[PDB]
Amino acid sequence: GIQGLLQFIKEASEPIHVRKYKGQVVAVDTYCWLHKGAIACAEKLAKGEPTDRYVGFCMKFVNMLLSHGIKPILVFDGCTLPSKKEVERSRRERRQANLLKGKQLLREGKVSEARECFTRSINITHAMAHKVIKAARSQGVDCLVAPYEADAQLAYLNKAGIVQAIITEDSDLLAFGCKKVILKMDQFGNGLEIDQARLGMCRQLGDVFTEEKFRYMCILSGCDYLSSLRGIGLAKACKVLRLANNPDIVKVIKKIGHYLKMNITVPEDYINGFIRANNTFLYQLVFDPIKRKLIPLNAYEDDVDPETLSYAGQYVDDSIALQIALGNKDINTFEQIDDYNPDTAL
DNA sequence: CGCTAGTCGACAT
DNA sequence: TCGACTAGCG
Ligand SMILES: [Mn+2]
Ligand SMILES: [Mn+2]
Ligand code: NA
Repeated sequence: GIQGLLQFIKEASEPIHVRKYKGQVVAVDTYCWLHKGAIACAEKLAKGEPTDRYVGFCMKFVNMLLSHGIKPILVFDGCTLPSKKEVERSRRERRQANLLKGKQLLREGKVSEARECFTRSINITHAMAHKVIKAARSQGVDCLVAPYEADAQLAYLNKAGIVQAIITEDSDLLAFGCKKVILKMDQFGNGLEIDQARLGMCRQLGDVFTEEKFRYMCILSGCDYLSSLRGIGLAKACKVLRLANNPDIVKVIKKIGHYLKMNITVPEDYINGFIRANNTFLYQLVFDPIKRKLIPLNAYEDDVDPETLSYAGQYVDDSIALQIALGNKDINTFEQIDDYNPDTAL
């Protein structure tokens, strides 16, 4: 996500407990519980030996929310975004490297250092995620699979009024424009809340509290979609948007050396990547739970051409998008691996 | 001070 | 995977 963003807007945060959302709906970035639950059984998972410790880990987090009168909607990552296939492969190479080197550290004798190797090789698969789906649906807990990144799907559920808060550990939710983000929640509900309107409490943030300017700031500092220019962090990027009274962000990026008084050369392909990064934060395909239709995160503006937004995900038939979101259709093989039906009893 | 890139812990015995 | 945390550099 946006590295250093949580310490950058710490004034907007407030330690809370999940009881303040009793009787309300809260969506969950379930891949954070999946990863932390897999750390306990990272050895068996890396060895291919059967294990299901992570499911019980994810369930007590769900049972904790159900004990406090909260309706959780579990959201899971779906297809890989087209602009991150090279990134996912390079991360897969590191998982295979720490796996092979981890098995060699066991051959050498050290296990305390091999433990740190197997835990960095954890690959949360869709089969592991579907195990949590069947375990949660057996407890009457709703489950949903995002068309692509769960980051965008969560941002839609919060901005549409379906949920009022989002439990996660990732800071991309703030850049996507969420209303209430709950970070660092333990097994007991002790968390740290960040609201969107409460971003004004950050003095160093300046007038970059509006969603459009704040989204531009997160991108210029570097994100999953576009690396930052060397020497451009969160503070200097925030200074650019403060010192720039120009609404056109394109001319501002070209003058990034004028606002900061630095010799910064802006390549021409960086502008295109920025536009691709902004359109991805804005128009990434999510799944409407009510209407059951593929929609962008935000409604298409009259200036953008939706035909040139393939990097934000391509459309499929709504009947296929429904089965993918229900976890019945495999993300890879597109074959029916389940037959869940929510009608016969979001 | 700000930014880069690296280290390291998470879980739970 | 994601963050917190720090030495090193402008
Ligand atoms: Mn993310
Ligand atoms: Mn994510
Ligand atoms: Na940066």
